[PDB]
Formats: sequence, C-alpha cells, structure tokens
Amino acid sequence: TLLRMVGGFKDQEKRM
Amino acid sequence: TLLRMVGGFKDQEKRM
Repeated sequence: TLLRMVGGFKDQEKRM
Repeated sequence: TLLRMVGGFKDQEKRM
C-alpha cells in the first residue's frame, strides 16, 4: 500500500 | 510509522 501511495505521490511531484 | 508519515505527506501534496 505504501508503494502504491508513494508511486502516486511521485507521479504528482513529477507533474509539478 | 513510515506508512502514517507518507500518508500525511501524500494528503499534504494532494492538498497543494
């Protein structure tokens, strides 16, 4: 679950 | 503990 959450956060950070 | 911290960080990132 942490891996999925961190992947989403990393995608969001890369978008910004 | 890392899961709780990362969840908080993800909530903060989603807020911004």
